[PDB]
Amino acid sequence: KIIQKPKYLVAVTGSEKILICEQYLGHNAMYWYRQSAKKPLEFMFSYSYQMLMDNQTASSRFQPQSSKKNHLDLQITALKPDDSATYFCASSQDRGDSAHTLYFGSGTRLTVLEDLRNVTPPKVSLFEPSKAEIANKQKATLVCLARGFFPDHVELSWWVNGKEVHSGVCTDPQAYKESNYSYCLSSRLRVSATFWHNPRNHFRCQVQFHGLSEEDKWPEGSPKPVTQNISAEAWGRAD
Amino acid sequence: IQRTPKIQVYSRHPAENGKSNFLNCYVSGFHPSDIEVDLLKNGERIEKVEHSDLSFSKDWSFYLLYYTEFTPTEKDEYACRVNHVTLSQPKIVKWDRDM
Amino acid sequence: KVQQSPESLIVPEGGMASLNCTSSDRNVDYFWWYRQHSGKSPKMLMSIFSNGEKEEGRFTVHLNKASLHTSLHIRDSQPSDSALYLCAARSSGSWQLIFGSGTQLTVMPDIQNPEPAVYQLKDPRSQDSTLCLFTDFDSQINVPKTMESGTFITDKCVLDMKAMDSKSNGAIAWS
Amino acid sequence: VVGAVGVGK
Amino acid sequence: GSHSMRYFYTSVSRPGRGEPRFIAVGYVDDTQFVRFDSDAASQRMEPRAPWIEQEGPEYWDQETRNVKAQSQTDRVDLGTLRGYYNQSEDGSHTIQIMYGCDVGPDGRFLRGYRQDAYDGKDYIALNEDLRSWTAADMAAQITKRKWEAAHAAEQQRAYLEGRCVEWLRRYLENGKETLQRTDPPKTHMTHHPISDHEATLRCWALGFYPAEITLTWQRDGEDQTQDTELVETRPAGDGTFQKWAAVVVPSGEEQRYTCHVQHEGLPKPLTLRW
Repeated sequence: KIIQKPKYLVAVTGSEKILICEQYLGHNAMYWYRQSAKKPLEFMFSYSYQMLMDNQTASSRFQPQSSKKNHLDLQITALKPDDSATYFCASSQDRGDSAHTLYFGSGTRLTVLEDLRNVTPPKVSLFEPSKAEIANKQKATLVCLARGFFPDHVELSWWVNGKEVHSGVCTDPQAYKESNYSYCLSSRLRVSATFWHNPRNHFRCQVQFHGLSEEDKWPEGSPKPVTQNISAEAWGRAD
Repeated sequence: IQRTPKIQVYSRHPAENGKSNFLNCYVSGFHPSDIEVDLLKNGERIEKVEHSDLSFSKDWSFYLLYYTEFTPTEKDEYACRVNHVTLSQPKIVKWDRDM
Repeated sequence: KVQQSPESLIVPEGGMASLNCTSSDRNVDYFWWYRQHSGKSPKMLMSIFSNGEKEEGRFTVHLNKASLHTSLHIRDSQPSDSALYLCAARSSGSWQLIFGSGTQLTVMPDIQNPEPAVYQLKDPRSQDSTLCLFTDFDSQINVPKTMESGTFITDKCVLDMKAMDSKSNGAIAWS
Repeated sequence: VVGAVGVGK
Repeated sequence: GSHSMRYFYTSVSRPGRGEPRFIAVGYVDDTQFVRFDSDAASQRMEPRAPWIEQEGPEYWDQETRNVKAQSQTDRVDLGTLRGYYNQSEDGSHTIQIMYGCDVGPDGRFLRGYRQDAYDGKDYIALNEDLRSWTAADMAAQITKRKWEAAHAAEQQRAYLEGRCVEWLRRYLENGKETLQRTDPPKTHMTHHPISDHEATLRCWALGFYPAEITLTWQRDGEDQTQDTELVETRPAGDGTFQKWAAVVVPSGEEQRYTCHVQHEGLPKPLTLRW
């Protein structure tokens, strides 16, 4: 539908970033909206036929790029932590004052940090099912904890015998702050008592972390927190 | 699909020799909109001739008003010359003040 | 500009959900109702451009131009309806939808046979690490929250295996 | 003020 | 009495010569008050009446953006309609749009309208109920289906009954000195002998406003429509209008004919005799 890149983006206070948005639907109007805890959908820009129609951002640091057709990239200079939000690109077939339906892109989640030294990948722990649950309810609930990561740019998935599964899975919709510069996230997966007692089946919790890009600077005293996958796994047992 | 312009050339006020006036050429009922109109003094084209903004009537035919300041005299002849795609030759219509 | 009511609504499965939205702009003559699931994009649910009711399935949108008011009625509320519902308007002449603060709707599933239990789970790859699992409790149960520092308690998370009445409420705590 | 609705033909 | 605000759009494609030519003009009754020309150097909506210059810079910035976007809407529509009719890329084509609202003497909405043309003939038009469209041909039926799915009628009706009526009232208030006037025509009569047995009598009407007027001839009190020449009403160039009506009468019978002038500004219909 509408393509937005990247999915996650981290930046330091005062840097510049470009959010890319393009649609190949022949739509003549494109818009930018911002989603925060405060306002779930604050309007930013409205463009018709690549011309600027309205702008409700009180800051001149937000500068869209519409010279190319089907594109409405968004450049943000002098970034501030108050700019942290999910930026939604939208388009519509007809011009802005006459459109009957707006289609929204998948969004870019932007976090602006005071200092990049606090960016840390998660630690992943896999807790094995309680023997009392297997005995009483004949079901086995594995639980996956992701802790000590920052910022909140994580995607958790469950893998059984090399395949990602969705059935019997519930993951927290939002991460919770452990401290000022660390988040935590939980999820659980429930299988059979028979499926857990099979030593052939093995279960892996995978946390994909979105961190620093290959262009950000980092001191040589520690591994730079790049985008990476952290996992924890266990095998079924007849116990 | 194409319509010939109707042409009237006249003054804004009743013409009096020596008193300043406005010479008008009103073209209407024509389609398409491309049209050239000149105001002629003694056969020579007058410069700095203004014209109205293009509008159209109920039947979608266009109309325009070309005008310029002029002072009538006993000897000077005036006219307007209209060219349009429906015209093989430009149509010159002389100003008849005693009409 | 666009006001929505209420800010959050908890409805039992199969129950009625009434969402309200008003505007103060006299040049607003129509509204849009958008729905956004957590972590997804907002998608258009209903639009209405004239006075009266407009019904599509279990959803009915109402428009009252005199009182500048629109309401979204949801009958037979399903757990999948749990989302952020957003009301939008666009006064004649303006060039964009302006959205409200939204109504967070939560539809709790009907758990037929609740069997509350608390289990303890251990991480074998590292000691000094244990958590607690509160599972299979009733939908109306108030899961306690944490004010202590160093302890965390999650919100109710509903999973569904491939079985009958397989719905199961869960919560996790650790320190 | 102008106000022709601009849905593409 | 009643009053109208109307806008007239003209878009002419210029194949091989760049963007189409777009011209927009705004009228209150018979008085033009704004204009936009896509080929002008200003690239702005411009004032054409003294009373509209009172509007602040927000007004002109808004109308300029809005009318520039309309020029792009018509540019795309030209391409779409060029495909609907299987026409070539070489020919030049025209799209025309007229719309506006009327208010009664009480200042309230009376009627709205919007009409679109292609190459000088009807294309699509909003019906008088402001809720449905009339399409002139199969191509316009395609446009009609898009406009119904997009609720264009409801969006057009909300403008016609709202902002159109509202701003028309402000305009009438700002230009109250010149828009609410009725200049009666100044009438006279000319006589030109054409041959030895006939002559032309011409009945003149000058400086009247609004433009509507009726010049009729009678012979011995009986209305005569034969041998009657009647030109179209023309603008004097200062807001007033002109018109004449002529008859070819036999010589010596000039006093058997009377000219009758009817205008809104006349307390009683004028009668003229040579």
